[PDB]
Amino acid sequence: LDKYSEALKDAQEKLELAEKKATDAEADVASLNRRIQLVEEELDRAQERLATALQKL
Amino acid sequence: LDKYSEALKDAQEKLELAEKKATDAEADVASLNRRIQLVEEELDRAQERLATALQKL
Repeated sequence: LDKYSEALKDAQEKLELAEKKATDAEADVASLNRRIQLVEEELDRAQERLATALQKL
Repeated sequence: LDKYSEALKDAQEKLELAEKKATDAEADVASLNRRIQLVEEELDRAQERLATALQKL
């Protein structure tokens, strides 16, 4: 029981940690997703501003 | 023993899956970091092209 309980608390700690590796990686990708959405939106707005500047050109 | 063994196979599988999720979340952090950087670089390029188009304008 202790071998499984220990393996379990460790699987659970590893799980909480891995969940946090994922949660933090998720927070980071989410931060990045917000950045890609904002930057890519600016890429497109800059590209649109550019298209506008070029069309105006 | 089974409550813990079962909780363990599940905590352990959840760990492999949380670790996988972390792997994928991190793969996505890295793939997005690459993409965010690509949109930031392309944005800087759109902005440089915009400054250029605007100067040409």
